[PDB]
Amino acid sequence: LLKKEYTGITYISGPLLFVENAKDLAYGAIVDIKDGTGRVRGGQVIEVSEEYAVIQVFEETTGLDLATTSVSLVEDVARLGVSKEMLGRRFNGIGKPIDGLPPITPEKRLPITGLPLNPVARRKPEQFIQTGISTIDVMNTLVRGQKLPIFSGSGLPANEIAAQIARQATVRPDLSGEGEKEEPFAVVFAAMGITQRELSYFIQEFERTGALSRSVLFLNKADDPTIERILTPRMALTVAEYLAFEHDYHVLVILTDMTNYCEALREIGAAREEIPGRRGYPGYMYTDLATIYERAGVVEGKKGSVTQIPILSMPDDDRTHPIPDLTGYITEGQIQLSRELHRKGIYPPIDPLPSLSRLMNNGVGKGKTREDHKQVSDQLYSAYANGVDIRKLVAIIGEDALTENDRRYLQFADAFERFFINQGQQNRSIEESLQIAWALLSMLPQGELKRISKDHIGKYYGQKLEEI
Amino acid sequence: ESAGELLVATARTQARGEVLEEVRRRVREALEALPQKPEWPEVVRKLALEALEALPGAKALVANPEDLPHLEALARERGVELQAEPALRLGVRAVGAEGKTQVENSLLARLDRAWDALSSKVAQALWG
Amino acid sequence: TEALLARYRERAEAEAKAVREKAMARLDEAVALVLKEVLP
Amino acid sequence: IPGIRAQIRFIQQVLEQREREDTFRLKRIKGKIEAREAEEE
Amino acid sequence: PVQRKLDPNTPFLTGMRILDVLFPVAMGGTAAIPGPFGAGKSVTQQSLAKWSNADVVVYVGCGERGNEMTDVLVEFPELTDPKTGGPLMHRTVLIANTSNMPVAAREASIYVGVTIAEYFRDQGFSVALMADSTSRWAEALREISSRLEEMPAEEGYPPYLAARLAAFYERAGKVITLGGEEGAVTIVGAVSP
Amino acid sequence: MIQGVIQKIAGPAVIAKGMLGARMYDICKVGEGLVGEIIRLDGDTAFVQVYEDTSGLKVGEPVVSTGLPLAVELGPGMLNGIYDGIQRPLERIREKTGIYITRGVVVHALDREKKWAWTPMVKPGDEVRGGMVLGTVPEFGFTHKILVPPDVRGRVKEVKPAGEYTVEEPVVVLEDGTELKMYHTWPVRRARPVQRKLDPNTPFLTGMRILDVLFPVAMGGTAAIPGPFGAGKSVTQQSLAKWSNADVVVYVGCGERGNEMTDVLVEFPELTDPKTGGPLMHRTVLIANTSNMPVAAREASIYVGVTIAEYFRDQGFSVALMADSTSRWAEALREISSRLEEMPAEEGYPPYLAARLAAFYERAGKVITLGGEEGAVTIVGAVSPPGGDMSEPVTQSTLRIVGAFWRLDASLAFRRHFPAINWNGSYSLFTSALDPWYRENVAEDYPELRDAISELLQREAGLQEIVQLVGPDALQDAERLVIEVGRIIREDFLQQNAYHEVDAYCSMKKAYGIMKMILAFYKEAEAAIKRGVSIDEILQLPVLERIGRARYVSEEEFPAYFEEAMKEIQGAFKALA
Ligand SMILES: Nc1ncnc2c1ncn2[C@@H]1O[C@H](COP(=O)(O)OP(=O)(O)OP(=O)(O)O)[C@@H](O)[C@H]1O
Ligand SMILES: [Mg+2]
Repeated sequence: LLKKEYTGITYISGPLLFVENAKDLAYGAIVDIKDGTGRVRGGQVIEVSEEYAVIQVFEETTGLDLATTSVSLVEDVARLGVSKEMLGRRFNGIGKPIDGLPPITPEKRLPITGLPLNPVARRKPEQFIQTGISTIDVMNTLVRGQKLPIFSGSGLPANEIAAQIARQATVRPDLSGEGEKEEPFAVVFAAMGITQRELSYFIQEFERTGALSRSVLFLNKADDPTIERILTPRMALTVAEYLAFEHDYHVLVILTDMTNYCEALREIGAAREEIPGRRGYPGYMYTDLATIYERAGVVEGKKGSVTQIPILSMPDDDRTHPIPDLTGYITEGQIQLSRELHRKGIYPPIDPLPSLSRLMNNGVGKGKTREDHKQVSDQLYSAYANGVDIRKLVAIIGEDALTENDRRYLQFADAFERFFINQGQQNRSIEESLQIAWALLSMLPQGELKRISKDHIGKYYGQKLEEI
Repeated sequence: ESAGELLVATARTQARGEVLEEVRRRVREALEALPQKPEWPEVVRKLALEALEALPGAKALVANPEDLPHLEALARERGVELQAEPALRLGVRAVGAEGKTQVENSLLARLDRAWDALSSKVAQALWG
Repeated sequence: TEALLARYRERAEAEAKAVREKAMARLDEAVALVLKEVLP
Repeated sequence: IPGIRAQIRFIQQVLEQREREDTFRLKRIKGKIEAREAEEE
Repeated sequence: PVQRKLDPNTPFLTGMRILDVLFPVAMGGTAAIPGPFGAGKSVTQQSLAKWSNADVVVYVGCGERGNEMTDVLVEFPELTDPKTGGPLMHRTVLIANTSNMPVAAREASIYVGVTIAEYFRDQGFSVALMADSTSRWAEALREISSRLEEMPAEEGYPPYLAARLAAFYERAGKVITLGGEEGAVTIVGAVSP
Repeated sequence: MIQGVIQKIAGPAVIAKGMLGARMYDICKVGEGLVGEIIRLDGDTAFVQVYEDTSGLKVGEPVVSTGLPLAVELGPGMLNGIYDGIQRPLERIREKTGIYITRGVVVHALDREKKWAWTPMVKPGDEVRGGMVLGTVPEFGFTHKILVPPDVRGRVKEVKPAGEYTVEEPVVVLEDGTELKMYHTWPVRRARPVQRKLDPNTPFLTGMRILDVLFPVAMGGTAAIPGPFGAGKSVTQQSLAKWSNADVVVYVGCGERGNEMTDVLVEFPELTDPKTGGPLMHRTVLIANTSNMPVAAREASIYVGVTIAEYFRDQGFSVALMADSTSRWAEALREISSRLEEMPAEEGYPPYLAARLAAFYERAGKVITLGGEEGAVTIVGAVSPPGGDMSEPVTQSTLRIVGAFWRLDASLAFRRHFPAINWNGSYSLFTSALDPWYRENVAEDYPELRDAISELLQREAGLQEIVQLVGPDALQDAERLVIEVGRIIREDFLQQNAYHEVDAYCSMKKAYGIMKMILAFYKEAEAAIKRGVSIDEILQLPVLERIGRARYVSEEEFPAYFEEAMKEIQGAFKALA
């Protein structure tokens, strides 16, 4: 094709510049800015009019001038270019390779914003995922096609939990009873605002256990331009959905820090001078977050699936901050970390009381897992709640007033936080997690387990202490 | 264990990249030999016609001084000013009426634009 | 048994040379095909 | 003490939001008066 | 238009003990259910749509998740209508406009739902209208106003939001239709502060 | 050369007409010529932000654009010097103008009159790439290497012979006509290119036992400290500068108050380099800004300092960079943002404060230079929020990207405990990466000893309620033993005198020996308690004096003392029976 250059530059200030004679530029197009020194920047058309078209520069505008600068059109819609050979590679936030390997050959080029999924074409998520963590596997079961963010703090180890989930994720098709062949499992890992230390830790974690073979990495650093932070989740989700819905893959998408993405969005919106929100964030933040989160799910008639585990840090542990508050309004639950358990040295420090999985009811039961899953989940939740109530009662009126049941529940809660949650680096299976759950459920009398049915009692109520 | 698999994968990737770059270099060198062909005036006139079609109302057309006599006849029929430029090799550029919009039509630019689209075809031709 | 990487290195060399030889068969055809598309 | 701290932070957030809204309205009126004085020619 | 508006004197049985006992709502009344995320607005509205004594149910997914609409589409044809034999999905009309769908269509979704409810009331039935989230409609209004560069009132919302909400909620009530028979519309709207 | 005239003056903002073709962020001379910066272009009009006072200017005065953005001069002559925020030597300014800094004065960062002993290391016809070494110049005991600018390629045509030359002498001429001098310019807002960035697997030895053991920082890492009054921050910083691994130290003031800056300026010249007899200033660069200096200098001082550090590590050294108060720099950034009428994000700060902080802090690291040699930058930036609240946005943004946090506390200094780092609040994230290095170079059991010491301190801190309610004498034998072991740890391992001749610096071996001695004594005391010995008898043993005097023992004579103390520890318990 041919090349068009626009040199009618009229006004440059901050991150914006105006081109006056560019009626041919479509809204939202991607352009290339070239200065007198030969350096080429990137830009996006955020507004087009007869008088001029407003272009937002990706990088800084240093070195631009009204005499020699020229603007050229790249493409009307932002296309990435994807192929099945991207597995095992390592790209930055913009999609260029960063591992030193030569560029890939694109099988197809797709828009990065994607399209909304027709609700008629969707289907209900039904199959569980074994994350290898007892608290997640038993009480907050993760289902294929779910968005399950993890809420963390400043010093809490979110990265370690994310890496552990990536390493230990399995589908367990044999438990489904159908005995079909194992489907391919892939991990798309998008990183935003990541320092060198975190990047090195992630690279070493992926290379140590060989998990990089079935994984694609989108790693955007902290010193990278701001706009690259915006595009990284869209590139990652485009690749994930392409693989899932054109190669029957089961894809797990992990986003390292949505707080950095929200900060970049706020900075860009302030640069464009939109209507402010609750804490300076743009008013359309909910829509922007939805356009990323809603891309996960399962589609009728296809075997692929997309699962998302966003990671974010709550500022000052404030659950009412706009970022976690708006994130919760979209996803199907949340996993919350506890600083008290971190001070106790528990790992992973997941607090089960404020955690919830909305799709757990459909992804567990007979055929999917062992048929006692829901009952034992309810029983452990009730017992832990009673233990916490006893703990709070002790901290006011003393230990003297405890009944034998109360102290039994107290010691059960202590053993629970010492064994069930504090698993360290164990890759506990669903069978092992259920065995441990039954083992400490035997600590209570048979008549005290009101939620569990009589069929499972005796069948599994072996009154056995923990073997670990 | 996975180290050997990664090594063979990167060996195959490097081989594919090297052969694709070899094809690209051969094509680029072949394009450099186009002006020596007898069809050079015809193809450059066609490129100038395409550029002028893509830019309605162009006030001028610029090209190579060697190629200027070739497009002199086309300049008269199209009724626009023409001028020479030594740096504009293997191409022709159209200048808009206001002088702020430019439309460029050159072999190297077309190759750079279409290489990404044609890479898949080249790969499937080389490896079946 | 730490010297098992030699087999993989030899396989990598052999497969690289095999890919080169296989792709060398249609080099001129590929060049002509892409030149036909690039040209008007 | 924690209840008082929560009330204090809530009040601070409310005041900051009101200040930001006032600043945005000031910028809006400045922009619109500039637009009027520019388009009046 | 309607002939006349009557006074509500019969309860809207939601099928839930606490709502039906402590805080009942009469046929033709309006109720609001605000709460933070995870409180259970959608589950409560689905339970209302599955067990209420309304002849026709209109469900409006104004800017909410698509999985919740998929769950309805999958499950409702299996259940049975309590008031009359046959699958429940023949009782329900769905207006689906998910979060990732265009923002400006949420207001149209709300108005289309309320108009369909009014029509089915005019046929003489007792219709229940459920709005999944009106906060998304308010956000769409705010965005459209911000494009117009109008003066915000507070938190960026347009000054006429209250008038729009009042006009939307006033459409409910037990009325005498122009055909000379009784019908009613009940509106239950969720808010997400 | 773009030239224009003043069209409109309003405060520090100057509008110039006829400036078509001016680049976006060039530096301009406004007036007869005050230094400014283009921030906006519109037709033939350019907006200039003048750094200094604009009173007295008139419409129609010339405006000249230099055609380059803000940049620093990198070359010999920077050591032992003091600069302002935009690299203007203060000594020559004082010589020229007196005690005041008159506006419009111009001086050169590098002295153009001094002569240096050139020593070529390249030959004619040799290809040269960006970052290669061209020669050698001695400077206060350092081997200052003249480096090719990173964006220069070519081959050498001629090279001057060894002799005396100034920094403006074109020592090497390339075959394309390019002339290479002893110095070059680099924009302060662009990071210098590197071949590769290495992983943090080597430690940054501070010389303080608490920082070197409990909260380590890797070579090329980032650390942050509070700055409360009365906590002895200045002496800690001076000890760090004296006893660090870094060959070159860069100090940035960035807008501190006048008297504190005066103290810093009068204290370093009196410091002595531990490695020689000369003062420490021969390997130190000072950047000083008072709170009444122009805001642009205060904002650009951080970038100037980090760029100088990047250049010095590109020469192949290890550099420690200390930002004195990033809160003042954040305040200056907020003021500049408010000058542009930008929308504040939270508590008045601009929405891009976190991005700027990350861009500054991410220049640190250990990298392979373009010349193939190893270098690193370690950044220790202090934050001093007003009121000491840690919820202030600058502190929150800083704690999300730093690798270490050494919480200085005034309470510890009040009870005469130094260097007064609170071990309850401090933390570090470089332990896991540094464990193999500790195993290789210190001892195979070093992580176990460190974890044991940390656990003992944690247990001691856990009992503080009871010892405060009922007193120490009401406890059992184990509790009293724990309290006394914690007291011994605090008084003999964490504590350190900076002014002491031999106690000022501690190697890893001495700290390991002290920790092992303390743990062995704790084990012996617990065994004696288990054997029915009274706590008072244990608290009166004579080997405790040997343990207490361990930190005052010379480094070379330490192993014999450690062996004798280890023998006495086992002798004192078993022989008494
Ligand atoms: N009556 C109920 N019985 C059992 N579980 C319930 C009930 N109501 C709510 N829940 C639980 O609460 C979860 C959250 O409910 P729901 O999704 O309806 O909340 P919401 O207020 O609509 O949320 P959002 O703000 O995210 O749209 C459900 O997935 C379910 O597990
Ligand atoms: Mg809901």
